[PDB]
Amino acid sequence: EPLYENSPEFTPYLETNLGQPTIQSFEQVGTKVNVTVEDERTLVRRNNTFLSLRDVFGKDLIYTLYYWSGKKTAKTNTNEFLIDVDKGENYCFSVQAVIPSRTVNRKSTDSPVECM
Amino acid sequence: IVGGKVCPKGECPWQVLLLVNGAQLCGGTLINTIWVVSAAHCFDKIKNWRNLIAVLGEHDLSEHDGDEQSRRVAQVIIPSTYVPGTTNHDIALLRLHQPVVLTDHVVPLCLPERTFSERTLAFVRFSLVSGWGQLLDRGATALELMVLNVPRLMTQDCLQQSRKVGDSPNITEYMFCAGYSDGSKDSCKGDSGGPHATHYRGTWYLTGIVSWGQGCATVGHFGVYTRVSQYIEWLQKLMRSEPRPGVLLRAPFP
Amino acid sequence: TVAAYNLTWKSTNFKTILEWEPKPVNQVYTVQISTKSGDWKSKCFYTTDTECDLTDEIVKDVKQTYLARVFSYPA
Amino acid sequence: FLEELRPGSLERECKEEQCSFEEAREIFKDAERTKLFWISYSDGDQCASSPCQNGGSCKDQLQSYICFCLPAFEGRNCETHKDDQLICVNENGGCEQYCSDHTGTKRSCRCHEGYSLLADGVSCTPTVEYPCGKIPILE
Ligand SMILES: CC(C)CNC(=O)c1ccc(Oc2nc(Oc3cccc(C(=N)N)c3)c(F)c(N(C(C)C)C(C)C)c2F)c(C(=O)O)c1
Ligand SMILES: *[C@@H]1O[C@H](CO)[C@@H](O)[C@H](O)[C@H]1NC(C)=O
Ligand SMILES: OC[C@H]1O[C@H](O)[C@H](O)[C@@H](O)[C@@H]1O
Ligand SMILES: C[C@@H]1O[C@@H](O)[C@@H](O)[C@H](O)[C@@H]1O
Ligand SMILES: [Ca+2]
Ligand SMILES: [Ca+2]
Ligand SMILES: [Ca+2]
Ligand SMILES: [Ca+2]
Ligand SMILES: [Ca+2]
Repeated sequence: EPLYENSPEFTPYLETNLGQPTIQSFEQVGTKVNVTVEDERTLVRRNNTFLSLRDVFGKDLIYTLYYWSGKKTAKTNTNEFLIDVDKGENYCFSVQAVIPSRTVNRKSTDSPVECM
Repeated sequence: IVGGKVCPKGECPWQVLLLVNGAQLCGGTLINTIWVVSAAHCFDKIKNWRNLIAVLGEHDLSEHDGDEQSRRVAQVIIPSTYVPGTTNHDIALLRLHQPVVLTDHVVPLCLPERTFSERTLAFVRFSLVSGWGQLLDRGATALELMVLNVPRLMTQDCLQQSRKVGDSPNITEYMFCAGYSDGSKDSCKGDSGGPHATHYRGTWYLTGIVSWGQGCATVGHFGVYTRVSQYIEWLQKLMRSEPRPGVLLRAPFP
Repeated sequence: TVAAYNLTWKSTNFKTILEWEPKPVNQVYTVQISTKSGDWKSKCFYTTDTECDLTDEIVKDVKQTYLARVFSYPA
Repeated sequence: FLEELRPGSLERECKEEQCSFEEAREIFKDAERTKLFWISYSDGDQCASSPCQNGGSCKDQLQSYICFCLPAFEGRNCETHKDDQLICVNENGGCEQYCSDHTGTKRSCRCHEGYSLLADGVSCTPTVEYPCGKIPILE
């Protein structure tokens, strides 16, 4: 038999890194702001189509919003946030993909910052 | 066989029972109507080479039925490189005096080509090992044929996962480990010579021969099997050889 | 021949690449991957690369635990 | 210099034009938020060089990228042609029993004695009543 080396064990669902997300949009609705996170596409397929991180993780996946003098945070079970803001004031946002049930590698890198 | 199950009658059709003067000796594998593959060490203490019988279609050693076929063993061929009392080159090729009749209960296991066995069969994780051997290391033997599913390991892993033992035999290129190191399942004494059969895309092939191990199902140890792939050419040539006068024949290897 | 070392898993959104050392000198590599009880599947046959994309294998069931090994063959 | 009379603007200074760290910092007025912005802003688009081959799609990440390949391709940059991997070491070349590689052309399949290769060129069928390796009572 040839010389060889074993790799560490790897469980995709629990260890694959969460990709850097992208804020799809942020619209002002009255005294609130609707922030939407772009669907993160994954390599898992299903009939010539790629599944999103949401399709794969479902309830295990949440998105966290960092916005703003301190900072405030918001969290969602979907890909959208609806936060209260003060009219006339400008806000900036950043999002992060998170799988709370993990102990390590539980969060993605922060998305690019988007400001009003 | 330790920790296995009864092989449903007829589901291990290539299994051979070897008898010496009517007594249970070892197992074997039918590869065609007249040739049986077994282990060389099964013949270390044979004195009456004329009282060797091979039984096919056997299942329950306590009852005889119409599926059983007996044949005298006309010849026993072992590698001249084999050394009685040791483990390397543990293989024997037996020529039956008269061919058995293939039936629903008597079917030969396929001897594969070497490359196919090395590049494909060697990587099928599980294979079946069977026999009427001891159910526990120093325990009683089985009346009904037993079978067990065992996973194969590359030798490097086998060595790294096995508890170091003082005077333990080296695992050579002519052997491979299969089984479990948790003390739950393994082949055992008496199963020697039996088949280690691998299922691949609808057909079963002979990949190993029950050979040895350190105490049956001992924690920190795996069963060791003769790597049949190394002997394909050797076996094919010999099966085309001409019958010799004596029974035992130590043939050159390679 | 020399055995590969520092086998590392690089994976993001399930795109999964196994990486290792060393760059080969007169030898080639072949990778195998399997689940604890499944058969070994070969990939990246006789490559001189020091990486192997295993995405197609792990996405078959992302919740399974996989083990891979890198073989060294003399050239 | 007449452009520099226009009051500070993230949009005009950093989004339209390229801006420096301190430029950005003077806008966010805070190390933490400024660096959060800078992390991605100054990272660069690794997909710029179009690394994904054979029709793949590139998705930028921080100092790296991910390639989504069409069905017949794989590899970090979709450089591997699945159609060119029909060799015996790859799942027995798709052969049911025996496989034989043939450099220059295509691999062929063969069968064990007692079997014959079918028309599909990969499957094997028994030519005798009791072929080796089959269990009759289960067949
Ligand atoms: C009536 C019958 C069941 C007779 N059974 C018996 O009482 C009986 C007693 C002794 C005996 O000898 C014997 N038995 C062994 O145990 C075995 C044999 C086969 C497989 C295993 C296993 N753990 N998978 C263990 C040996 F590993 C060796 N060695 C050799 C050199 C390979 C070790 C390495 C020293 C050996 F000689 C056998 C036999 O060979 O099957 C049967
Ligand atoms: C927020 O924006 C998304 C994206 O268009 C839209 O689907 C959703 O209905 C909006 N919800 C709100 C808070 O108005
Ligand atoms: O063409 C190959 C190169 O493409 C791009 O430049 C990538 O950023 C780089 O990582 C890769 O090596
Ligand atoms: C997998 C690839 O994804 C995007 O790059 C599409 O534009 C391509 O057509 C291809 O489907
Ligand atoms: Ca009987
Ligand atoms: Ca400026
Ligand atoms: Ca603008
Ligand atoms: Ca300044
Ligand atoms: Ca980038």
